[PDB]
Amino acid sequence: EVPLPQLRAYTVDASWLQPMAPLQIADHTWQIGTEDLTALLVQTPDGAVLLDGGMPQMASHLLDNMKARGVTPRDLRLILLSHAHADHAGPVAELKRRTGAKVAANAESAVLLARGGSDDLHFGDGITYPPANADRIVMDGEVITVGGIVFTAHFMAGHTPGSTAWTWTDTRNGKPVRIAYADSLSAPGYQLQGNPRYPHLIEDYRRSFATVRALPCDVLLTPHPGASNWDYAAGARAGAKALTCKAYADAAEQKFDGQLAKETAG
Amino acid sequence: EVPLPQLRAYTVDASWLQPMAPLQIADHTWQIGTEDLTALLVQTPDGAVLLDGGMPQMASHLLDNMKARGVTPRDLRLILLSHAHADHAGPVAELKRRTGAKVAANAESAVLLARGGSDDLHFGDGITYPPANADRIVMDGEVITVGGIVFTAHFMAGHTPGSTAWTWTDTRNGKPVRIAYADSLSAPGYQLQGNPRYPHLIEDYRRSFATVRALPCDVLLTPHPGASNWDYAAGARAGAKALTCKAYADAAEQKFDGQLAKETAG
Amino acid sequence: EVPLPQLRAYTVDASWLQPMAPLQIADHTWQIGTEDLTALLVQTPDGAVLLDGGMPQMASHLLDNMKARGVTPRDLRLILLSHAHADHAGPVAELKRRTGAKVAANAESAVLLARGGSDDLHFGDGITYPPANADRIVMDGEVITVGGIVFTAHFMAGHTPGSTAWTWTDTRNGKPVRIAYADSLSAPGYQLQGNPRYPHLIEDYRRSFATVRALPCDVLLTPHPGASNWDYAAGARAGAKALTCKAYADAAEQKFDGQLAKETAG
Amino acid sequence: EVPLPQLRAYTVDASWLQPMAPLQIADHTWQIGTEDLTALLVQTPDGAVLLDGGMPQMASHLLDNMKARGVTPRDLRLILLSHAHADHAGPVAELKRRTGAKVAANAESAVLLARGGSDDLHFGDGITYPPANADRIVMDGEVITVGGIVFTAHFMAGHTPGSTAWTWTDTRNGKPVRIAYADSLSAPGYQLQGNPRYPHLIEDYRRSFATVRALPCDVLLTPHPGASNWDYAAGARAGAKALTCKAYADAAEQKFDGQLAKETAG
Ligand SMILES: Cc1ccccc1C1=NC(=S)N=N1
Ligand SMILES: Cc1ccccc1C1=NC(=S)N=N1
Ligand SMILES: Cc1ccccc1C1=NC(=S)N=N1
Ligand SMILES: Cc1ccccc1C1=NC(=S)N=N1
Ligand SMILES: [Zn+2]
Ligand SMILES: [Zn+2]
Ligand SMILES: [Zn+2]
Ligand SMILES: [Zn+2]
Ligand SMILES: [Zn+2]
Ligand SMILES: [Zn+2]
Ligand SMILES: [Zn+2]
Ligand SMILES: [Zn+2]
Repeated sequence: EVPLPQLRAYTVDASWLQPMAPLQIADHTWQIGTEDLTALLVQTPDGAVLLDGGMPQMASHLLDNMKARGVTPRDLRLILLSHAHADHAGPVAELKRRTGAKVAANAESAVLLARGGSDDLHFGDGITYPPANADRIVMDGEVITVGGIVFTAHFMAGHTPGSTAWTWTDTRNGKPVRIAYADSLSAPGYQLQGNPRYPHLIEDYRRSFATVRALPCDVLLTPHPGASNWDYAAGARAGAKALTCKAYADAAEQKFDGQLAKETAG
Repeated sequence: EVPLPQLRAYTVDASWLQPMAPLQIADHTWQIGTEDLTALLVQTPDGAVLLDGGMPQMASHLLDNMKARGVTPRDLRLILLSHAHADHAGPVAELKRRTGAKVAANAESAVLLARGGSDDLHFGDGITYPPANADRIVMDGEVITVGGIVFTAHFMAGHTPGSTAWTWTDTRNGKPVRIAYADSLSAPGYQLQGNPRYPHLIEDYRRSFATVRALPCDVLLTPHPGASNWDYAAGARAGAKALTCKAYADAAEQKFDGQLAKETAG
Repeated sequence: EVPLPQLRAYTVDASWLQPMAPLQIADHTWQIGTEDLTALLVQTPDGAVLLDGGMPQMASHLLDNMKARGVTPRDLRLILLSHAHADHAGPVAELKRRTGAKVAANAESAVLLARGGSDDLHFGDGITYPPANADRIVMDGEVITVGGIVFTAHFMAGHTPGSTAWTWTDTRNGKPVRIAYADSLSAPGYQLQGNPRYPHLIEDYRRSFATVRALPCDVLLTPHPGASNWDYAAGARAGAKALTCKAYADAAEQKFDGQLAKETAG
Repeated sequence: EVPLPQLRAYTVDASWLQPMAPLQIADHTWQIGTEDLTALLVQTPDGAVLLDGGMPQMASHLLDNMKARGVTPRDLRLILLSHAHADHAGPVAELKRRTGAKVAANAESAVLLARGGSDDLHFGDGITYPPANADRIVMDGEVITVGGIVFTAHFMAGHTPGSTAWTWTDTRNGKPVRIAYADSLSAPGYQLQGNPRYPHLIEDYRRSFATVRALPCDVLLTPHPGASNWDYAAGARAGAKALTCKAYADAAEQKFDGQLAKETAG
């Protein structure tokens, strides 16, 4: 008769999987991911930090770019995450096995990471990846320091319960550059109202808009560069059109409000 | 330029995914999986036991067959496993969420299950499934009793470090039937000799052939029915051609020796 | 010379460890813990719920009281927690091993439970207990249903990041009784201001006072009965002097404010 | 009436907790634990390895001795274990938090470590310590190499399911020294015969005697130095009276046979 359906792999736009050479953002901060997925390398005197890794199959590419930057596997000290979905935390388990790197995350992100994105609040087991363990649990506003560089966590629950923005201050042209790596504020295919798995979803997103709006934010980056109007393929002008954190939050709220009204109507 | 490859789904023969109605093996023991993947339900006055679940997408089918048998989600007390690969432990995480079932497994199987099959000794992150936790760790030869049915664990390391044969005694026509559910003895695509991730692999397989050969074994069942010459689609003659444990072990060892020789030649 | 210090056991007032017989709170709700530690049994047509277990050594006493109430180990379906410290979650690992029970908790409580209370934000490894795994992760405001009885989670972060109040509606004398089991609002020996491990501690406590104040709350219970003016030894008048949730929140805020001012001065 | 007993702390002989300065064993290998508990530091041009940590409260002492040796927290790459009981794995969780160290262990040791020693086969929740996660799972005979020092795992199940002997080759006076760090072969207060939690306990001990007897073993070291006739307080004659592996194995088996006979008599 009719068999159960085959499992479906998590397939994405080609650009999400398109390798690029390292792109410098500030004196110590580089984009080393793909054209359309962010993975940020911060090189300190005392080892490197990686913020996000992209899709599961990006591990060897990341290590290659790291090597190009003079960062050996042993030199990678810390992995931080925007959120623990397959398209941003995908290669974390493998990176941990192949490098010195330890993971710091909040409790929500740690739990979701530890089950490889299964039992997702909105998509169940539809998009999973290799599970990984967190080495350190961080609280809202807590700082982590590597080679003198201080990273601050700003919780912005919504896209996932554990969604986080990370901020740090680098330099460029002799001046301080307050960098804000803000997580996604999308809700793709989510039930927003009366969601039994996330009863306070709407209130969390609204709080998160306010949080993003107030970040210290000379330069905004996002896990999907298009979200902050970055174009990693545009070389010298990659970041020209980048949004402020204020504009990013406002656009995300407007979009959310639209989705909420369409949900009410449908 | 060329993007990284898309993730590839773990796809299998249609017959592995073909639902079947419950097929009775003995007075308390039923096959409730698919045509070509074993999932054994043992029904007792004191609750039910499931040995293996098959592929990840089989959870709801298994639950329907349990219901057809009179077993509600609350009635399922225990899940046991042959080994913790995606095609036998696939749906375990989901079943734990949807029923009262707890998992008992040996340390090796528990650790691989908790990884959702990632970092496999032989296939790395190639075939993964939703991670699950064990509630009880069992030792070689340890018994678990549910409603008077006594399950004994016989470690048979090789196909996985944690591969296990489960034996118990049921009845049929008022006479005892010693059932042996023996794990796979295959080594599909494995490097057998000088494998740094499994240095004593060959010695473990050889001990496992001996173990399987000696099991109490009026009736042999295997995770893949074809391995023991079962035909779940053959109705009242489903088990007619079934191998003895002795014959299963001898065939597996002969195949294994062939593979070793081929490996040496290649 | 001078050896390192011996490990120090977690010792508590005798009353915390003084067994008591089950004390009925409402038609289906009983106190089955000790004189000075709460452990609530809710008996439904479809199995029992336990809210908290007290100290690690209380497991056998709890099971005894359960048996006295006609609840066999198999009948215990669910364990919920106020917070994952040794004096309330202490026996959870052991109860899981000895019963059918599964644990539901928020991500913060799950993480702290999973490391047996080690690496505590305020007391480090000073007070630990056997670790246990959560079977289900709940979000703020999410409900769980057992035998038709609905339990609602209300996050009240502060005493621990994952501190939770649980509410449900029982009956008594033919009338509905909205029961609120509110977690501790104490901060014993905590650094409140500028705590690097908990930067937003003060803001969370203040939000939690507001949450407790607004609970549906015909009857308030607390993990330490003295906190809500319960006296479990006073038999027929055990709950006579019990505070409202509003009064409990107000007293806790007044105490907090006092501690904050004393911290500023010292 | 009579309250439940207070929790009892895991207290030990003062000499187990007596700090000592680093004692050199061979060119790269140092004892850096206490007088009566082994903790071995292996220093290489490519980072350091720690085998065992001793009791939970020894973390800071170990870190001071590492510093004295020139090993900073970032330099510690790897922790290996004899077995995962409180008196040898005690401080592992804390060391992981405070250094760059990752843990490699076999599945059995990993599972017990992840439980912080709770649900022990023989002592239940009687002696527990802070839980820690393994970063790498090793198989019998698997090698791990750090800075040219090659560590080989030899499973010797018995004292714990996961008990391991670690062997490696160091130098002294320009000649090779084959060091064997053999786990305990004791069974303190164990039920040996017909133990339902460990049905093949005796057969495992006997195989382990044979394994230890055959180790490459110019110098034997043991978690408890007295077991191999080491005297860490004896300076330049600390290792003079040390047993061979052959003699250690024979003494352990003789003791074991005595215990069996006593058990049968009692
Ligand atoms: C990647 C993923 C897995 C499960 C549920 C949601 C998502 C998702 N995250 C983003 S950003 N866009 N889609
Ligand atoms: C399903 C799987 C994942 C990883 C390695 C091996 C296997 C596999 N198990 C069996 S039985 N046939 N192939
Ligand atoms: C029990 C415990 C362990 C660690 C830190 C705090 C506490 C504590 N919880 C309560 S309520 N009173 N003291
Ligand atoms: C420390 C411990 C905990 C539980 C069971 C046994 C032991 C123990 N290990 C050694 S060596 N001597 N006693
Ligand atoms: Zn996402
Ligand atoms: Zn994304
Ligand atoms: Zn397999
Ligand atoms: Zn298979
Ligand atoms: Zn507490
Ligand atoms: Zn308390
Ligand atoms: Zn021990
Ligand atoms: Zn010991």
